[PDB]
Amino acid sequence: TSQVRQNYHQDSEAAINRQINLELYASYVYLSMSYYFDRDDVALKNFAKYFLHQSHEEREHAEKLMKLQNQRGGRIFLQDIKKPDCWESGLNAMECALHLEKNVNQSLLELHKLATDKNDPHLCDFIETHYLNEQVKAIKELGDHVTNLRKMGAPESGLAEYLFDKHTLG
Amino acid sequence: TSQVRQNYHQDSEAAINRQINLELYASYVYLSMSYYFDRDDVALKNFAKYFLHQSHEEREHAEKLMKLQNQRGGRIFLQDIKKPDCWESGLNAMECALHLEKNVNQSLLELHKLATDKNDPHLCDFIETHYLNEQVKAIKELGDHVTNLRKMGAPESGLAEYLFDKHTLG
Amino acid sequence: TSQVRQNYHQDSEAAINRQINLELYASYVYLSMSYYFDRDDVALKNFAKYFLHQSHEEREHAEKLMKLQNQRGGRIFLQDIKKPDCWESGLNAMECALHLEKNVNQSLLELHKLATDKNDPHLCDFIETHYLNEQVKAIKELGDHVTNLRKMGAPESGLAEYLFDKHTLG
Amino acid sequence: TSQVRQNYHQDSEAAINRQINLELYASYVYLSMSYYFDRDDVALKNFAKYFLHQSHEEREHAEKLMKLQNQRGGRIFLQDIKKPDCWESGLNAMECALHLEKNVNQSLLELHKLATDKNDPHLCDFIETHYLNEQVKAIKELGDHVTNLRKMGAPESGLAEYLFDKHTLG
Ligand SMILES: [Cl-]
Ligand SMILES: [Cl-]
Ligand SMILES: [Cl-]
Ligand SMILES: [Cl-]
Ligand SMILES: [Cl-]
Ligand SMILES: [Cl-]
Ligand SMILES: [Fe+3]
Ligand SMILES: [Fe+3]
Ligand SMILES: [Fe+3]
Ligand SMILES: [Fe+3]
Ligand SMILES: [Fe+3]
Ligand SMILES: [Fe+3]
Ligand SMILES: [Fe+3]
Ligand SMILES: [Fe+3]
Ligand SMILES: [Fe+3]
Ligand SMILES: [Fe+3]
Ligand SMILES: [Fe+3]
Ligand SMILES: [Fe+3]
Ligand SMILES: [Fe+3]
Ligand SMILES: [Fe+3]
Ligand SMILES: [Fe+3]
Ligand SMILES: [Fe+3]
Ligand SMILES: [Mg+2]
Ligand SMILES: [Mg+2]
Ligand SMILES: [Mg+2]
Ligand SMILES: [Mg+2]
Ligand SMILES: [Mg+2]
Ligand SMILES: [Mg+2]
Ligand SMILES: [Mg+2]
Ligand SMILES: [Mg+2]
Ligand SMILES: [Mg+2]
Repeated sequence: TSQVRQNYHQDSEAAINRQINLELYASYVYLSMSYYFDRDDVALKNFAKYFLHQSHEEREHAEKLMKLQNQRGGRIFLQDIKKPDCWESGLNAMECALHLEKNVNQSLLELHKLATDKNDPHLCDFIETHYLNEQVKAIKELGDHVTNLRKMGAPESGLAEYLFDKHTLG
Repeated sequence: TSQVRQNYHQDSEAAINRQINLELYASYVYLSMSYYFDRDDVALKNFAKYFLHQSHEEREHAEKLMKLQNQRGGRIFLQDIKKPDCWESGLNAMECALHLEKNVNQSLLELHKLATDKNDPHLCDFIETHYLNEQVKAIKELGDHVTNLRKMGAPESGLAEYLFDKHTLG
Repeated sequence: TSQVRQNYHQDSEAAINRQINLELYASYVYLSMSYYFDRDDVALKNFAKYFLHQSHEEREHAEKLMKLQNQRGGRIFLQDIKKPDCWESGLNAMECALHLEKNVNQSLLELHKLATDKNDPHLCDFIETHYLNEQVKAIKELGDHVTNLRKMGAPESGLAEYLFDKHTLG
Repeated sequence: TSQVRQNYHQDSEAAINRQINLELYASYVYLSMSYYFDRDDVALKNFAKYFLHQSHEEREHAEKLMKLQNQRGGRIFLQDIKKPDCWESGLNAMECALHLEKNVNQSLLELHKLATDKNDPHLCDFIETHYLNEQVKAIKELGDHVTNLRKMGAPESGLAEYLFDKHTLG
């Protein structure tokens, strides 16, 4: 048993390992989306920059969960990072990102339920302090972006996506 | 009844008084450990500095609980600060510190369970915000220190403890 | 056909996609190695920092190949990032890193042979300018590290790994 | 024979003279395009500035080849700079520029093949270091510009070209 382990259920340790994989998966999805906008036949540099920043943020989220695992005396178990499942347009990518962030949020809420069921207040506070509000903010931002693109006439209006790239993501 | 008291159970007030005593006790243990390393026949100045800093931190932890008691309308009840129970070597002191920090953590987790049972979210947040992660970080650090000292050959190798004092605690 | 594509063989495009996966795999291996040294029962913070830096560098190597694919009019095709195959000690991790960097180098040399066979001087120069010397430098550094750890008495001497962490990786 | 000439085939010298003429021709094409956008009946100042910058860059490319000829002991032989062959719109000019840059790239790749066939590694490195990636970058940029203008509704939308002038070329 780890000399540091205290009040850390094996189920919580396993759930943290699963969450690490999901954060890495999200980083990979955003990496894919970024380079789609870097294609010569899409060419929206600010969409590309936005999604690359989001990819790097997800890698940081994964590293912080890996640090947590070690802080609590758990053992990191890594699995394959699946390739992104399925970008068409700026609007479609924003919609896919909104769906991804809501999926990650659901996983974090399930993790919090488990921590609450196992009476682990440190883990509850960790999730609340570093992940829950970040998710709410990401989801709101992506919703705002989807709304604007739709109102502007995307995805049929290439002018809409061009101007959004310059004015909102620039 | 205090004019400020609201949602503060008498059991929580008593448990906060007990936690104040434990924090003061921990300060005293670290004070004892510090001056052991200041002895001419031990002479590890960075072990001494490290434990003195830890003593002062525990006094701050106690003062913040005393402030909380007053903030919530409870009344501070102080008890004797027992002398430290039982330092031999740098490794042994680090091991004793790890055991102490795990004991304090267990007390804080019991305090949190009580606050949760009495539906006191302010007290839950106080413990989570100012105490739980500090404990996890302290325990991880001490575990790291114990591991290094053991791998280096302590406590039989006086060279190990000398070099750890200079490179890790310096 | 991409409007920008010129002198870019389909085989070169496919080989670039394979190299992107390998760079991402190498990033994942180094990420795993980093957090192993962050464990409370290993506790070598500079080994952890060194391998994390190496992980981030490999992600940059992958992103530059993704940019190249788009620059030349190729299409990025991503595959799963396999979990690291198999850390025991600082020496063992350094030895595994040396083997990984030599494997990546071999892949880059095969990529260069293909570019040379397809008369693609831009791709040859890209590989030579951004990848070949970086690989030679990484391999030399890791060889130097392995040599020092072995001469110091690793992996049996925990003192050797402790001092290398402080003096070479610090 | 030049006192400095070494490993410099007469065919390579002649091919360098041809490349000097092409670079000067490209400078002239971009000069023509620039002043078209300066017309009162076109009036896109940033298209004009963009193409003038490109003209000056091509003159620098020619001067560097003239310096190379002298460095290697060859003799510069100049020919007439033909007037630009054939601007209608911002999109059409960008499309013509993309075609020109791909033509120049093809000439550079043929020059590299000759240098490789004559075992002239200095000339190969010169072309790779100062010309090949510059061409790939120019072609990608122009492709990106063409894509954006088309998606925005050019050349029928004068608003598209106006906004591209301000947001992308400004
Ligand atoms: Cl436990
Ligand atoms: Cl504006
Ligand atoms: Cl009350
Ligand atoms: Cl091609
Ligand atoms: Cl030393
Ligand atoms: Cl010669
Ligand atoms: Fe995000
Ligand atoms: Fe995340
Ligand atoms: Fe999607
Ligand atoms: Fe909290
Ligand atoms: Fe402390
Ligand atoms: Fe304390
Ligand atoms: Fe003790
Ligand atoms: Fe809270
Ligand atoms: Fe590296
Ligand atoms: Fe690499
Ligand atoms: Fe290995
Ligand atoms: Fe080269
Ligand atoms: Fe140019
Ligand atoms: Fe040129
Ligand atoms: Fe033309
Ligand atoms: Fe070269
Ligand atoms: Mg699959
Ligand atoms: Mg917060
Ligand atoms: Mg007594
Ligand atoms: Mg906190
Ligand atoms: Mg497998
Ligand atoms: Mg070559
Ligand atoms: Mg170089
Ligand atoms: Mg004529
Ligand atoms: Mg270069």
